[PDB]
Amino acid sequence: PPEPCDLLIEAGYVVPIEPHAVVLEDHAVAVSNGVIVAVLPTADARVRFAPARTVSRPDAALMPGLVNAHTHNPMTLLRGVADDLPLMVWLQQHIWPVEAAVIGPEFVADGTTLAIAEMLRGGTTCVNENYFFADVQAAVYKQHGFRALVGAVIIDFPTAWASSDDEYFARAGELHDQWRDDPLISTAFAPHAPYTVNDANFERVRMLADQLDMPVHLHTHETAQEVADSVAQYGQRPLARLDRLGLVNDRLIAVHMTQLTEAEIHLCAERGVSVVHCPESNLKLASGFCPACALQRASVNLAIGTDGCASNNDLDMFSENRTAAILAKAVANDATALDAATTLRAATLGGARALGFGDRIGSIEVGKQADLVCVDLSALETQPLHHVLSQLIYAAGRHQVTDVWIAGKPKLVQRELIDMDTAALVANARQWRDRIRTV
Amino acid sequence: PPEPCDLLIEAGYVVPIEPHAVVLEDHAVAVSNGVIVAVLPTADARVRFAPARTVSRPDAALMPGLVNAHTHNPMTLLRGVADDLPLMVWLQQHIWPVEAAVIGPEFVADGTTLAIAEMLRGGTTCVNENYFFADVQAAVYKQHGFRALVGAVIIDFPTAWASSDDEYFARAGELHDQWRDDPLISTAFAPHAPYTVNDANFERVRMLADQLDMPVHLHTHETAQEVADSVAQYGQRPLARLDRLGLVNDRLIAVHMTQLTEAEIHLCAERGVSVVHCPESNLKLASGFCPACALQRASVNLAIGTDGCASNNDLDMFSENRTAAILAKAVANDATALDAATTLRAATLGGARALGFGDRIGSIEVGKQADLVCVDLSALETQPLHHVLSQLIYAAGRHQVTDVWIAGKPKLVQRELIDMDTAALVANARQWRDRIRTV
Ligand SMILES: [Mg+2]
Ligand SMILES: [Mg+2]
Ligand SMILES: [Zn+2]
Ligand SMILES: [Zn+2]
Ligand SMILES: [Zn+2]
Ligand SMILES: [Zn+2]
Ligand SMILES: [Zn+2]
Ligand SMILES: [Zn+2]
Repeated sequence: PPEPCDLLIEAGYVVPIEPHAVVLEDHAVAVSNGVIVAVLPTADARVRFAPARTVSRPDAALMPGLVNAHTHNPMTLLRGVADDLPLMVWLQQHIWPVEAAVIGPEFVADGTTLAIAEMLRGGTTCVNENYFFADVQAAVYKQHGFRALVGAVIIDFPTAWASSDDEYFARAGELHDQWRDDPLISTAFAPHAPYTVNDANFERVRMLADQLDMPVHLHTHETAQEVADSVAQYGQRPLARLDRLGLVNDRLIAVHMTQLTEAEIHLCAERGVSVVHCPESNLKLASGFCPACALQRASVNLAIGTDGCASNNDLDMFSENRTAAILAKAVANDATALDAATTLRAATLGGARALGFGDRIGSIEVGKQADLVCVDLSALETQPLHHVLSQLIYAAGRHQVTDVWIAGKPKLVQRELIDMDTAALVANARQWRDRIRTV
Repeated sequence: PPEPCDLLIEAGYVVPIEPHAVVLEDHAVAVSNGVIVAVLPTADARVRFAPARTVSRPDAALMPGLVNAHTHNPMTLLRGVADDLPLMVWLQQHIWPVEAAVIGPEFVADGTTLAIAEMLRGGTTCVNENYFFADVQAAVYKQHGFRALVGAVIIDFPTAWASSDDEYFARAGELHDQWRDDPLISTAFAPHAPYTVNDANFERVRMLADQLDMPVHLHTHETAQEVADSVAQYGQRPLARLDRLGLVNDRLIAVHMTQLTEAEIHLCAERGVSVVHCPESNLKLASGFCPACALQRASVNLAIGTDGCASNNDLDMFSENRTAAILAKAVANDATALDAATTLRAATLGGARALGFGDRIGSIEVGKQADLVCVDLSALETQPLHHVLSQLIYAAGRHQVTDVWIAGKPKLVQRELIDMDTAALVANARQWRDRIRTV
């Protein structure tokens, strides 16, 4: 007599991530109470289980949700607002003045919600969020059942979010207390950048991150000019200064990291630092060339993120992964750099580990949360199918995602979003388009 | 009383390419006998015309078909066959031996046909094809109503296509004679590479290309090792040798061009040479960094191509354009390089001009052929819509293409392919997958 479980998903291919470079043909995944309870051949699964419901996708690959390890998601409302302009013109004359005019709880809620639809439609199931009004974001992600590490911004300058150091840290503390032990939402400190966060604020982040047990999410070594300005002001590269401040350790999520030495690579490896690679943003802003292959081979935990929609301009992790994989080869002058399996690992388990969720998501293993994605591979764009891992990285587009679950709850069903209305989303986006136009 | 025309396409946005950087809101395009006969505000068009049929796409951008200016389209059957391997292992141990085993008219016809479906579904309407069995390819493109400049391969080594110099040139001559004055298919010489084509064969291409009035389609300066091997063998960089052979002129389509000097840039500008940029292939093979911004600002006609599906691994020109645009900024250390309008220009009119079709395709102007694409912009992935050109380059995915016409004939209608059956295409691709597996 079969054993009950809540859901059985049968697929043409299961890609567990752990073990590495393995593809399980004709396998199924059983789920109960949001948790993965079995991964096994589909014939073996049909004898073993009496699922309350079964989902069969014989043409699809089933893999863990992609983990977008660096977002500013309300900026979906600023999609393409200021393209093809140098960084300081982009920021000073476009991004900051628009943000100043529009940032508040409504803007953050609507932009985050728009991002959640875009992320689900493209098979992303978790984010490492970095934006003002983190309180609203956490609530929005939680309401939609979407997984997130939500950062509390710390910066030396006043904004609508907080006008003083004490206020930024009071908000951070409130965010952490509200979300302690939540299964979907965790919290992090997000000091903005080495050039916008003073030594005293960095010291306070170090102390509170240890006290409250939170990661530290930091834009680091993103540009040549950042490194040079740091030498002028502090006599030291930023990583050297952060090291002396006590911020280079197994809590640090270092984003961008385009300007780097070997010492620094092994520094990151020894201390347990994660690097988030955002290649499309880096290329588009002319920030430089993160040595992703060097970091990966030095055993630095590597994740992949998109950054925001004013410098990408999409949240497409399938694209981001492909860009990471092909750029890594050219930068390293080495065609074996960041192979398909390794890149897919970074996009799932690498991101999971960077956000401190490594034990709960990122691979299809018994006991982990059922954050899962079906990618249709029967589309002619992904045929013939010589190698499934190759196909997911170098040929599949994000529109081939057909089904998405987060903690076993259906979020996208045959390309349809559950409890979201795309028409209302689009109408809301047009309002914001008009408001920004007046600024 | 209204004036008759065959077809009126009404769209939310018309992007004519000529004039540059212009977007016509709420405009229509009238077409008769496959030719564009008017471009004008939709209200003005409804009073003027009595179309036999009208297509209304109020949420869409209408633009010229994308021109993929470098393909090896039968290699769609080799999609992902050998990823993450260095160039000489890729070629010698995988690509050449598989091609040797499978190349023939059936393989070329099936692979080309597969590519035509993928290209149409992604809004590509013209190719610059470079493969064995060009006779079969020309016939296949013509049968599907798909525009192509089809190259006759010239190479010093025997293959199933031709076993001697005389045979390669006899085939080339036959191809040209069969397709003279065809409105859809034109022909070019395709000497393979400087290192596979001897001086005598290059001389023969120069003479026949002038005599028969054909372009010359040549992989040029693709790799460091190509340039160095040339210095060893000929005492000269390859462009210097081709210059002395008389091949650097207004017939040359130079593909890849990753290894380049300034002299060479101005050389190309002075002589009317077109460069085809294939960024994704270049990055994936670690070939290097074509100075696309440098070439464009030096007035070198620049086009964009995908190369083949064993080194991309898709035929996605929306992606290729985005990669070209963002890579150009990082390579040039200049965020204003290859802006959205300029990149879109390269993808349409630049390709048109590279293939010698500049007077017939590449912009929405009266008198040109009605090769047109509707891109749905109402998808949330492309909202809010702050700038249409930005959106087409940095956010739109190829699955947002909804309708495609070539010479005014519908090829893709609401994502449905006309006179193609995707299921048969997929079944055929699986056969080839099995055959290759045995090699
Ligand atoms: Mg992107
Ligand atoms: Mg591609
Ligand atoms: Zn805590
Ligand atoms: Zn950024
Ligand atoms: Zn950022
Ligand atoms: Zn002729
Ligand atoms: Zn190639
Ligand atoms: Zn090629």
